[PDB]
Amino acid sequence: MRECISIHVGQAGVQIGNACWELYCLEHGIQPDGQMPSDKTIGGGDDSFNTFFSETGAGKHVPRAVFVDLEPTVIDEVRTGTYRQLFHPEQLITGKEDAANNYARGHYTIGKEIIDLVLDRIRKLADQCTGLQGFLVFHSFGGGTGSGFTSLLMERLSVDYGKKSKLEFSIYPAPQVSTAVVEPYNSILTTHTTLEHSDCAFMVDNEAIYDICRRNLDIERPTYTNLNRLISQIVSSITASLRFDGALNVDLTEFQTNLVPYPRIHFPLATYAPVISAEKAYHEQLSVAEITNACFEPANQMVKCDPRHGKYMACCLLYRGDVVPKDVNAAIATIKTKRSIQFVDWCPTGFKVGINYQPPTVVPGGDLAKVQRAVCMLSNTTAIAEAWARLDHKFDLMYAKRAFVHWYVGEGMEEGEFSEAREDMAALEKDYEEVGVD
Amino acid sequence: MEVIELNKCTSGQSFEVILKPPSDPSLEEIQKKLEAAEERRKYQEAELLKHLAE
Amino acid sequence: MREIVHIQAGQCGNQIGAKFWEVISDEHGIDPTGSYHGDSDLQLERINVYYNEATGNKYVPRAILVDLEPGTMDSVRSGPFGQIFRPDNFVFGQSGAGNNWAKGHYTEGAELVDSVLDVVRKESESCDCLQGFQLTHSLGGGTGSGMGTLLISKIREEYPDRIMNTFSVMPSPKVSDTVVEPYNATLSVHQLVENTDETYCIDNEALYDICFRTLKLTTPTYGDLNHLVSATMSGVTTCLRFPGQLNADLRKLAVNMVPFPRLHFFMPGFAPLTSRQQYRALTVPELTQQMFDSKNMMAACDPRHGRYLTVAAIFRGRMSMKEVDEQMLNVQNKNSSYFVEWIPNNVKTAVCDIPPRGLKMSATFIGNSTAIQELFKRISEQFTAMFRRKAFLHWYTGEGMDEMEFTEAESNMNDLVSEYQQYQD
Amino acid sequence: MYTFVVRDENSSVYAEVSRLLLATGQWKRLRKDNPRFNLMLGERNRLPFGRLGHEPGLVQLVNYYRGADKLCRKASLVKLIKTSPELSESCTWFPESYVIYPTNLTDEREVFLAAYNRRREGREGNVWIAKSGILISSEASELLDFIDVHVIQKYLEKPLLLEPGHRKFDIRSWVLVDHLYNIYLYREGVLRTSSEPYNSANFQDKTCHLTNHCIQKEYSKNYGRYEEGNEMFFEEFNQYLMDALNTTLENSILLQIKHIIRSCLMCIEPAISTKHLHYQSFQLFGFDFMVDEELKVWLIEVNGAPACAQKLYAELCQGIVDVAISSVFPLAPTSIFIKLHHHH
Ligand SMILES: Nc1nc2c(ncn2[C@@H]2O[C@H](COP(=O)(O)OP(=O)(O)OP(=O)(O)O)[C@@H](O)[C@H]2O)c(=O)[nH]1
Ligand SMILES: Nc1ncnc2c1ncn2[C@@H]1O[C@H](COP(=O)(O)OP(=O)(O)CP(=O)(O)O)[C@@H](O)[C@H]1O
Ligand SMILES: Nc1nc2c(ncn2[C@@H]2O[C@H](COP(=O)(O)OP(=O)(O)O)[C@@H](O)[C@H]2O)c(=O)[nH]1
Ligand SMILES: CNS(=O)(=O)c1ccccc1Cl
Ligand SMILES: [Ca+2]
Ligand SMILES: [Ca+2]
Ligand SMILES: [Ca+2]
Ligand SMILES: [Mg+2]
Ligand SMILES: [Mg+2]
Ligand SMILES: [Mg+2]
Repeated sequence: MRECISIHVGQAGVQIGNACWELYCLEHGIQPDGQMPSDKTIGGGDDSFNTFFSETGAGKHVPRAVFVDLEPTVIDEVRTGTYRQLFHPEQLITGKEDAANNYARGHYTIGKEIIDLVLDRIRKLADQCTGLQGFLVFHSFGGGTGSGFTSLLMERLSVDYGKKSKLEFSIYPAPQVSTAVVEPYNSILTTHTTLEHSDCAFMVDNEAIYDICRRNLDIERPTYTNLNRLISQIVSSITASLRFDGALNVDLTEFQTNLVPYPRIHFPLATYAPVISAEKAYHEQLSVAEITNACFEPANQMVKCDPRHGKYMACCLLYRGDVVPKDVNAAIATIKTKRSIQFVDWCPTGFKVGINYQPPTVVPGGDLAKVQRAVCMLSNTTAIAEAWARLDHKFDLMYAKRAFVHWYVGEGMEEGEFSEAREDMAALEKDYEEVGVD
Repeated sequence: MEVIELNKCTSGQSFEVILKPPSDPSLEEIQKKLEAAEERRKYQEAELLKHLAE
Repeated sequence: MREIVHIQAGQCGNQIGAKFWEVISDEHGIDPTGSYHGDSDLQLERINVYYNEATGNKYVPRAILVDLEPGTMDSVRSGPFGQIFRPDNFVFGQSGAGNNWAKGHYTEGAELVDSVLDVVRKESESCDCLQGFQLTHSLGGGTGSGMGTLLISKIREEYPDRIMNTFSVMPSPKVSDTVVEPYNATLSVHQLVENTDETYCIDNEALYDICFRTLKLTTPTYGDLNHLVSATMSGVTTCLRFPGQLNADLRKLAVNMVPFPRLHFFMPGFAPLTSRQQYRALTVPELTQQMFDSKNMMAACDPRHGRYLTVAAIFRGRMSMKEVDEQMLNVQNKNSSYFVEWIPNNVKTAVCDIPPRGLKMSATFIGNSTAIQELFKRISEQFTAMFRRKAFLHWYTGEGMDEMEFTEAESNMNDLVSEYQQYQD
Repeated sequence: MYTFVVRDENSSVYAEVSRLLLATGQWKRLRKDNPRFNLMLGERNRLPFGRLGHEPGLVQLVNYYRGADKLCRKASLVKLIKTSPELSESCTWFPESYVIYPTNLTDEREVFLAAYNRRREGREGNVWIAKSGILISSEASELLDFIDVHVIQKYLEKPLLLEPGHRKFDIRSWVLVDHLYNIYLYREGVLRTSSEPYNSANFQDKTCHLTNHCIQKEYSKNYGRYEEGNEMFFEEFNQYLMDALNTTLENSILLQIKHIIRSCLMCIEPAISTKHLHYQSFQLFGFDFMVDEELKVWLIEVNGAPACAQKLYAELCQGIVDVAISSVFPLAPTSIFIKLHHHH
């Protein structure tokens, strides 16, 4: 067994962290007081769930998580929420005033004065791991903390934890659920300094999460709660292989091996189905072929884009519920004949499949309905580069006039770092086009 | 349409299907970048205090 | 705990600030004696932003009242909520400022500023984490204009990394005390261009036109004009005083509203504005059409004569947030030729469930429009009509100032206009 | 009050649609870089599809199907036909084609010479045409040496000729596809005819073999003799078929044209449809057909950015606004199109 330390940075990271650990405890049968009746080894053991939880002599199962926020308001809910008993104070680190949506402020100005404290708290969790695998970092692109402090934390983790893998769960900026205007600057800034420090990163576009909530759940105007509960279903499906008995994606290293042949192209697209409204009368349970067939519809992708006009480098199919290998192959055959799945010529045209019999657990009273079988597809598509083009374009509209640039230079950043980060994205977009287009 | 490496346990199983075959900054340089920016904030605030002194 | 220190200087400053603490005091449930008697926990959620908590659950506004003559502040202390303020926080001289910027900035004010700053420092030292300051004043008078800008200069010297926020009444000949108001406003404007992060421009002419034309009030008074300012100040501060998914603090609002350091002068707006046909329900659409109508804006500038850099809108009241989004997206997509196309999504919307007093729902408009240059054009035009003859200059040169300083302020403003002009194209 | 942008100043087709949109008083034009648009008339090459459909509260529409280049490129069309089981390499309405890359750069050089030597041995007509500047020759040496991406396809040695004149010609039909993927064929076609008698002895002079409107109006000596601008419309061409051949344009030619369009568009619908995309698409097409002396129709090429005949600019453009634009952005017949129903 080997441990996995989760790090949540900024508001979006902290709240999404709540939606996940809330779900993890419901899946592993852990109560808010941290007790687990099904665990027979008291205060010890190297089970599969022990990769995300530690155990005390009193039988408490404590997450391997560190919540960092430059403002205490969002973390303070955690100190008093329903799962307050799970964590201890050392795990929750809060500053006094945030980063004002300013990458420079989170990276340089404020970040310098709290980075050694985080590392010390993170080091305190590493000293409990008998074989640390790496870190999962949850954060937003647009936040000044999510972007500015994350990229600094990654630069240091790569120093203090060289051979350890680092996965990201990033939130792509969407205008519908954000009042910030400089999120393009922050996103492109953090992607530049973070690129060489992350082995694999899953991007979620709030625009995608938003319309899934309005379209499938009939939430006219979703809240952050509705968005996070859904986002944790996807995150639970991706991390499940690490928390349950299995053979596919058994440790963080297997994520880069199975999903990223080329280093800089480590942004897999994620697709999920089915998402059914709990307020619904009663839905006809979908077959293994109908849910699998949905993984190739733009509607339920974590980032709106057209995979038809890209090229796949890898592909995983994670199933949960009543599913067997016989049904998976049958569905796949029917799709290759109808769809347009263009693989790159230097990668095998195949799919790795992982089935977990326990169906997706749902938060009581949540928006999602209980299903008997669900799947989440991870696919490395050049089509996701569309997201970069969108964001790079917005960046270019503001930088041409140098709008808002002074807020960053005023916190110690050099104006050159902009064009430096932008030239990097330009090369990133180029690498994508070199791999997909003819 | 082949199914290789089929692993079955109690809580599920995992396999692979092939359809077609194919055809950092040191701790010294990060403190310099940080301090280099803290130095540019000091210089800027000086020109503001010098301005206010005048 | 993100605290704001409020400062009101001069006659206009204190009378507007006076009503302001009267309007929000009612919204948070604080009576004239400082006792809370509301009914919702949301009222106390962010109460420490503007109020200090004394003994016995008493809430004392974190405000400093400043003036160079006792006349106006004796009125506040005897006003409706006058007893709520901290006795010490009243700092005042006796000579007055005689509607003279030089007296407020160099002579009379220079003799009292150190003692005003001694109070500011006492309010800050008690703040767990001070966001920044907000000043209410006029620019056409002597104290709030000259001494006010003097305070801002000195506050920034002691708190260089805090947000300086001001409500500045701009002088208009149609609502004029003395003829030197262009002189005082041109001098203060340069101070704000240098030492403020956000300046809500409130033109007394727009306030007058609103009371006459839209509000149907034969002959207005300064009190009538101040009700509008109160209602507006109440609005643009809902983000800070009540909860919501926004989570707005002063520096965050600056970073999203100001794309360029010196172009931080906003055009505020309010809606509805109904004459006493006042009991009619107002649909979200109506709220939005008026909120963008120039007649509901206090800048006395026609927004159709410039381009919006950024826009912020706050909606108060239990309404359809889905319908709020639809109507906002409509105004943008029906007039996108008035918004700059090189700043994506430069229009944001925050909701709030607690409506102002006696209104089912409302909307407060915050525009960073290049049309505001028309305002600085008027002030500059009136300035030069007099400075080209040195008319009334003796009031200032007799206080220590030279003509060279007046020329600098002239070119400083003309520069500020050229800056707004290159961004309108 | 809908809004649209224009990013192709060289488009004669949509230049009139934009004029009609503004003439309705309900469509407002924006600058070619303003993203708050309901309708984009995008550029030919490198149109940024990825940036469409991400503006909250705006249903965006574009006049190009992403991926249609698979059908409008010379080599793309051939590869699509020989690989897509819907069409098969044995397709009966598309000339035997081959993809050939210049030797300074897969490549079907040998596959061409095989069928070439097979024909040269059978006495059959072995004249081919190379294109991507066109060369027609009966020798494989000249065709290959000329290319040194191009395509060699069997040249139709027995094309249908008109009388009087004994001249060649081609056919152009305009096809519109709306966001719903309904396939509308314009009832009005045109025949770009040759003003020179067809001569099979010498393929050196390419003025009587090529029916391009530019070549005839530049290198032909009878431009405009038999018809105005070398363009005969479906009414006159239909009367001719009845007086000489005793058949109609519908039964003899139009049935095949309507079949080829369906087969091509149905084939790629899974790859370009916008039925579930975050934006909607529609595109105008211009198919070019050949007609042999047996009244069998062949597919030459498909144009993705075609122009229209002068006399038919008003009727068609208005039809584009009715079934393509207004069908998505309604305003406040006897449809001029012939719907080709199909299974989606
Ligand atoms: N999906 C999702 N997105 C969120 C959530 N919270 C914030 N965001 C997004 O994050 C972006 C803003 O970044 P924040 O996380 O709020 O900022 P921060 O990391 O706390 O850094 P500061 O600027 O110091 O506050 C916006 O685009 C929000 O839409 C959340 O709970 N769920
Ligand atoms: N295999 C073939 N047999 C007979 N004629 C042919 C032919 N290939 C091409 N042509 C002639 O060439 C003309 C079409 O050329 P082609 O379409 O390849 O070039 P092009 O695409 O630049 C013309 P356009 O795009 O305007 O239709 C037709 O008029 C046709 O008569
Ligand atoms: N809106 C408003 N403006 C005022 C009020 N009192 C004065 N003014 C304006 O402020 C300018 C004069 O400033 P004033 O406050 O009298 O000078 P000071 O007291 O010495 O600082 C004039 O243009 C007045 O029109 C008021 O109560 N409300
Ligand atoms: C314009 N007439 S007025 O509104 O009576 C007025 C005049 C001068 C100063 C203040 C006021 Cl309110
Ligand atoms: Ca155990
Ligand atoms: Ca590394
Ligand atoms: Ca004195
Ligand atoms: Mg924050
Ligand atoms: Mg006065
Ligand atoms: Mg062509």
